[PDB]
Amino acid sequence: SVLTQPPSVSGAPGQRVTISCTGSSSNIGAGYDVHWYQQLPGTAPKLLIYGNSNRPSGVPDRFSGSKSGTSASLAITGLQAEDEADYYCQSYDSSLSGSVFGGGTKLTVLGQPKAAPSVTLFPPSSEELQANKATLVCLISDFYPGAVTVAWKADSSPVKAGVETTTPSKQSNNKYAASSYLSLTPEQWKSHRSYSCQVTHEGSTVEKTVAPT
Amino acid sequence: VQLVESGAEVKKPGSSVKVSCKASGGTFSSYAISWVRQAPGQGLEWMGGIIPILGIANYAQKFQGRVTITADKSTSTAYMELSSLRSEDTAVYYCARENGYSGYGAAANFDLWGRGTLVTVSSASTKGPSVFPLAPSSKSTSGGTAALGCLVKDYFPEPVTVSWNSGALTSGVHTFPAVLQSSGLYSLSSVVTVPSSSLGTQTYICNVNHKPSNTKVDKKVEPKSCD
Amino acid sequence: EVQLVESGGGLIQPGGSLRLSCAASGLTVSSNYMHWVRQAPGKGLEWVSVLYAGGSAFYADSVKGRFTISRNNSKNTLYLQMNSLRAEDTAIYYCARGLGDYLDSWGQGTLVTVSSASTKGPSVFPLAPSSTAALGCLVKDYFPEPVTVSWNSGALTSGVHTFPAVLQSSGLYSLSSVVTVPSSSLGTQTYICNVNHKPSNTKVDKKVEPKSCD
Amino acid sequence: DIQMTQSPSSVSASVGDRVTITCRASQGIGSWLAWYQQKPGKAPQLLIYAASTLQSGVPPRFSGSGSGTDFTLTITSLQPEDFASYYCQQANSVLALTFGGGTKVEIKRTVAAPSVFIFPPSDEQLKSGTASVVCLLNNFYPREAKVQWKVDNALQSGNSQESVTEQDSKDSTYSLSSTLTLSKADYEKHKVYACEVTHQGLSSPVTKSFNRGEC
Amino acid sequence: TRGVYYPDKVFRSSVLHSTQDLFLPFFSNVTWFHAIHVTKRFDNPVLPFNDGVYFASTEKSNIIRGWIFGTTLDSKTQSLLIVNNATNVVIKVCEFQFCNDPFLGVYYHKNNKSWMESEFRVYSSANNCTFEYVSQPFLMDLEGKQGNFKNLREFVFKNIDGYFKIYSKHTPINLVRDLPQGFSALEPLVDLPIGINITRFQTLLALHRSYLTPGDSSSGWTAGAAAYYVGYLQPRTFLLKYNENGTITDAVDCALDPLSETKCTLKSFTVEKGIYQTSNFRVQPTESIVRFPNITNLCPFGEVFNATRFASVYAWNRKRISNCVADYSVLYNSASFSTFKCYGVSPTKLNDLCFTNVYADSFVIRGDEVRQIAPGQTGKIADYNYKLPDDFTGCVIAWNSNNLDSKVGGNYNYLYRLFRKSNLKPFERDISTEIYQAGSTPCNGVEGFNCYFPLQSYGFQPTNGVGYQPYRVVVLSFELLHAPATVCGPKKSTNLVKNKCVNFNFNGLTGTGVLTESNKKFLPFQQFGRDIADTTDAVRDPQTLEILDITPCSFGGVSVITPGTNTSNQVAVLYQDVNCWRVYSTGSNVFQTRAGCLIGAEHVNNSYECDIPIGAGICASYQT
Ligand SMILES: *[C@@H]1O[C@H](CO)[C@@H](O)[C@H](O)[C@H]1NC(C)=O
Repeated sequence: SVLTQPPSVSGAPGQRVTISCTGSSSNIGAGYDVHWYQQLPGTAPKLLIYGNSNRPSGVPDRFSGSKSGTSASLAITGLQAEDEADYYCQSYDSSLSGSVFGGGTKLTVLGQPKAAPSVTLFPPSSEELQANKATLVCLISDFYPGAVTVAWKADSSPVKAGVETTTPSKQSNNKYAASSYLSLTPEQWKSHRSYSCQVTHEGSTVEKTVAPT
Repeated sequence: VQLVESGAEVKKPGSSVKVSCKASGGTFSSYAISWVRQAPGQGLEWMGGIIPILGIANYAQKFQGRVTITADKSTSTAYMELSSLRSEDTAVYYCARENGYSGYGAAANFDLWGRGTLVTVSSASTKGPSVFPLAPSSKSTSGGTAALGCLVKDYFPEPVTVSWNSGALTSGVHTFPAVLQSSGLYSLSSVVTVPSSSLGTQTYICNVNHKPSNTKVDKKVEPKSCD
Repeated sequence: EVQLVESGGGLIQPGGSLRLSCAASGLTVSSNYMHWVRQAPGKGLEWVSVLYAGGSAFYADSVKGRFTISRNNSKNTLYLQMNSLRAEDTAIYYCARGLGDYLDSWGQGTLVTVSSASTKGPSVFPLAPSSTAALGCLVKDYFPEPVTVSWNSGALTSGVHTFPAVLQSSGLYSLSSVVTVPSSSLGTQTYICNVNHKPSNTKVDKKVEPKSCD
Repeated sequence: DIQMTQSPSSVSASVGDRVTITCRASQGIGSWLAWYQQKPGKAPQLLIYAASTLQSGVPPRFSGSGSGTDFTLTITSLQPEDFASYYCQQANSVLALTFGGGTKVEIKRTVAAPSVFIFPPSDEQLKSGTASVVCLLNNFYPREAKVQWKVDNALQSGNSQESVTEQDSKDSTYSLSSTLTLSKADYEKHKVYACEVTHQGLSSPVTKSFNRGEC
Repeated sequence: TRGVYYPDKVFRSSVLHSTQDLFLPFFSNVTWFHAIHVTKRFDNPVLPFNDGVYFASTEKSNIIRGWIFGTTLDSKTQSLLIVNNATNVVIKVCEFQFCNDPFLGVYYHKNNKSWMESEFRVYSSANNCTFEYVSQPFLMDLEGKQGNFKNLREFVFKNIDGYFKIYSKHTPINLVRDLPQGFSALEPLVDLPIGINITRFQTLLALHRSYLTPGDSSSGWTAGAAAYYVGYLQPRTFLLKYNENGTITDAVDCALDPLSETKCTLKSFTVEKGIYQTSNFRVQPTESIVRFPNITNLCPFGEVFNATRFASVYAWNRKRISNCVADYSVLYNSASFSTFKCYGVSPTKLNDLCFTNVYADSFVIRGDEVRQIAPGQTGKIADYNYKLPDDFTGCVIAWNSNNLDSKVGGNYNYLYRLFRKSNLKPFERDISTEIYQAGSTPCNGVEGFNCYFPLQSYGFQPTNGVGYQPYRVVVLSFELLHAPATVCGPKKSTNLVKNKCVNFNFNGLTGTGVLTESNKKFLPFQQFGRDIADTTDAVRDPQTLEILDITPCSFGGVSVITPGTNTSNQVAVLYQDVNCWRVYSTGSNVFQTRAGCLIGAEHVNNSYECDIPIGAGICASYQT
């Protein structure tokens, strides 16, 4: 990942996006060429452009590349829904005495109708109290992957232990859903009066409070 | 042709791993075979490459003399034997097929790749999962729909196929992934949408199958009586 | 599944030019290393020249000059041309492919002979047996190689010891032939040896008698 | 720069014996030697390559093991068909070959005796102007046999050329003959001509001497 | 025709050499200093020391005792003191508090006829001293003479790199008041490493006191008869003649007259009748300056030459070195390399010139293949693995690596190409793993008959010979394009001087020219420009980013007509590209012809036969 790549780039369905991969003079600035690879999120990477001018079989004509001086370019004619992948530049390194890849770039072209986050709160059933543990699930649905900050409180002090953030999974209707867990004990479960889960999204805050007793 | 690798491997912090990359539809011929790893959140590295027609390996500077790569030419299968595993090494591994050419560049390009071998490090051993049922309350059932499901805890491996009524339910089912914890434990969730009119005539059960643990627990779910 | 055919060898005068033709079969002369290994008669093998897959050739120190190799891709035939030759250049020449340091596909051998003499008939002189016994005829001052010796028109085949030709100081070969015969049949059977060779087309039938009085 | 020398030249072994033929090099060469088997009257063929491997089609009897200087061509079982010469070959960085000496393997035979047969020149050769007198050697083994000529009880050097025939396929019998060339003027000057031999099979040397005046 | 010394200590016999150093101009207007009692002209002024002073002294009573060299002469800077009193020759280097009028006192007694030095008033005190030299004692005459001048002393002083050089030679003369004309080559006497900056110097004389000079110490003294002259040293080109004895007997000038410059170009003391190019208006250089980019980073030569691993022969690594300064002496003096045969470059000139970029190629190969790296070679390496062009710039570096690249067994970690159907292009590297074929039938990647891998392993056993040992090879490929250079050798950087004929050193090239401001606009990726005559006339000067046009000090193209050295010294000078200011001198009898302007020759209305060709039908002759 010595070869410099942007952390993330933005594209639109119909415009041109140029990605620059500039490295050191020992590997990129030398006579060695570049090799572009496309890695789908869930599929092994494959060779995209080799030799900086040729295209292997199965590669669409929209993908083009060039090299000038100490830089490499990846020109794509249009962006499709299947173009959401990480692109890497690979070149031979004289100092490292081996082939190395680039840092990678993120190309995300997507958009969803994000709405207000609808939250539901769930406490352990009576039979969870005999397991010497207490978990608190804060189920959240119909939201966006952005602004998934989760906060916990007991009406007197915020909780800073046992909190976590889970990466949401894609649904079948272009939606993302996740959940958060809070590890506690049955000894202190009955001490507090109420528990709530705080979710903040684009300034819209919703509060749900349950009563164990 | 195509390259076939092994399945997922789980090891210990300080054990030895041994994966294979078989070839289907044809041998490696005389092209050199390389090995490329890929970590989540990072780029792709290069441990080394093998020439199968001579059995000669060329390593990298970052990987010292603790990993040896061997490739049998008769069976057309390469190996990636590595020792002294570390918890950082939680990446997948691909076997790359180089394709040289003639020119001023002479940069090796990986034409054919593998399918990936997820190697993970976990000090915790295999234990028995425990499942408890969840039912909605009176206040949660404001409308005609209800939310309920089963959650899996103490399960070491995140991947666990969860089926509703042995696959009889396909609408409204959602699968949630695991998350890292303080002790390295994993936990998932699962919730379904059902009408309130079917809560007194049809029961819901969860069937969880754990292939490495050789266990299968059948548990019933009942609505709450106090609320 | 390999085969090599050599042609063009023969007799040439010293300080002359001779062109060889090395025909290949089963392989291409312009894609692998081609070697020219020459072995002297009665001596070991010796390297002379090599031809690479490209347009590069190397020759030994003794044959650095007056030597040229020019392969032809039209007929897949290897050619070797020497504008000048010396008296030490008479030997058997072999063209053979080599997979680097070692050779794998050899072939036949042409005979190149250099001499200032010409064709000359063989002078046959009998050897009188001393009074088992040995009898034969001596071939002296004949050129070139080879000649054949037959006894009683091929009837006698036991005890025949035909010595190989040896080059004398005058440049003309010599040969001796002897046959073991018993002393009881010296005065009964008559032994005549036939010497002939196609370069001169000379056939002489001389009988050999026991030693007589002075 | 490189002079390949082979220690053995003519070794005799039975069928159940190892010749142990070795080659030497001036400079160290690491496993880049090849061996050949050139039959008399036949083209040479490769036997081993890279001093450790074996060429396809070669019977699995010729082996070799040499790291940098001392190579070998030991054969576990000796067959009558592989009775030929051997050479050690090594190439330079450029393709300049350096073939070594020749080593011949011969079948063992009885020592017997070098039977001497004198032969005065005939009277037909008198008119030719050149006089040639030879003495014959037959059924002798090994090749160690002196053919030195004695004329008038004096040593003669540089006047005879040796001629040795090949081994027969019947009983492997050797034969030797030397031809002495002299002018007719020098033929009448001398009176005593003979050749003497020395061999292991003879307790004492045997010499046959004749005179120009005989009947 | 005076002041000529030996510029170098190299012995030359029957050869003529032209040098460039601080010499005395010929027929210069030297300053005259007189001191006659009669009157009372005791002149010891302070005059500058620009680049060197030629001293000519006519002495008869030894009135000059020493000289003072320094900068301020007020005990603030280091000063050089030389003196010759009645006893010794004392040379000391201290910070003296010099008086306004230093002198030496000699007293004469009427009762007994004897002269002895009495007063020594040169400096007040000396605190810190660095160099001191005292000669052997001797007795001097110091007796006044009623005759004319008899002894002539000539001194030449130079201060180059802190070294003080004194050249002296004594020649007897017999004159009254004149400069004795003649040739007397000065010999080296003593080199003093003072290492001080000298700007002004003052002459020191002696005082004579007796009963005939009444008064106090400031007025009761006489001066006697004395005379001395001072000539400056100007950097000019000269030609010197060395005979078998090794002493210079005569010399010619190259900057005095156009007739003198004919001898400099012809390298002879006799000028025949003909035409010579000479110069139009030649100004001798007075300084030498250098200019290089301000880069001060060291090039990473350690990584290339001390890598932990080396690339294969076929897959040789290529490294580009730029944006630094590279010193070629530390690698040369390592006493470990074994190959230094270079084509197109020189070890002495490697630190002067530079190129656009420097390429480094590293691999391991045997010595018999080390010598095959040269471009004029063929073979398995010199035609299939690495090819160098016939116009390759630079050289490779190889050294013994017996300790590394070898194990207990065979080291099969390095390979090389063996089979190839075509000749490799220069500066091309191939990494092909395809199965090589030789037969007519195609090979589908199998390892059967007539199908072998092109790569062949190398046996690097420790028991191999010297020529078969694996040698680490580093290839340096120098390429010089029209782009500005980003890497150059380690050299100093001086200041910039304008409107003077100076020696300029811009980006490795040196020459003579004048730096002037230019209004031309230059595209960024081009550094140097040339005129129609393919002469360099523009520099970029990346330090100041200002374009300076090289102005020739003298374009030449001036005809000089000489009737003959044996006949007369008068010559005729004809200017071709000048229409009748750019002349050596206006002179008289200026005539303008079609071929050019002729000066120094009288034009007549007659028409005789042509003696020497002039041009455009004009002819000249030497008549009465
Ligand atoms: C490489 O290392 C040696 C030993 O440390 C040193 O003498 C040599 O100068 C180094 N090479 C370079 C190019 O500095």
